[PDB]
Amino acid sequence: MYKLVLIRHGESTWNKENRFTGWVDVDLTEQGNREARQAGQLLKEAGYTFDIAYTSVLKRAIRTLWHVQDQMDLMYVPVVHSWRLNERHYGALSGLNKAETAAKYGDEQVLVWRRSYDTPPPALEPGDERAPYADPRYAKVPREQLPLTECLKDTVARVLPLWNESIAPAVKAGKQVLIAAHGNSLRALIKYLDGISDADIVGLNIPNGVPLVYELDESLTPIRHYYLGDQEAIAK
Repeated sequence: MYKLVLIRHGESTWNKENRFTGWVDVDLTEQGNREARQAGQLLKEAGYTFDIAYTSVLKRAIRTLWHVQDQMDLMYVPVVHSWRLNERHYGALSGLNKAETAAKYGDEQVLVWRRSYDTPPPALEPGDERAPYADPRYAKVPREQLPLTECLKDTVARVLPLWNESIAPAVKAGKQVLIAAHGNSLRALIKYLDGISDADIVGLNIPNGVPLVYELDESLTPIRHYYLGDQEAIAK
């Protein structure tokens, strides 16, 4: 049996401001900081440890990991930062207020932008300042693999190679893995691990700052999964 722990980052500045974020590298709020710190304290209190962590190149996730490492006294473990765990790319929606966007385009339209498994939001223009081509985080990613927008299907396709090439081998090698990432990149892993349908996966919401534990068998198939902490509070 193996355990894999996942954690979604806590509140970001743009979560606070109700702005679509995607690949924009916004930071945590004080609240997001404390949620990270509390996840760490939960893991520590439950006696979890980790040999390695995986995170995105986005500091809201990485800072969340840092807080967890700090609270667990695991600041020395190897950390793999991969663009592959990035939040779903929100295209030209990135930075827009979500309430305002709905007002403008209607709930229906925005539903498709938010939830359509296979149809992405409107893309950035290539020359947009938000585009990823000049960003040192992505200097080594082939230009054609860099998104100007993504649907969850794209996000799944981009996440899974990191699982197959690096995380799965880690887990099989006996390493206790923490993955600190984002709502959609975690949704993508969960979709894969639990065989969730294209149809059902857009329904799964993952709470911020709550460790999500997967027990995996020898074939890396889930036996079960659970959140750590206050079940009643979580459920609410």
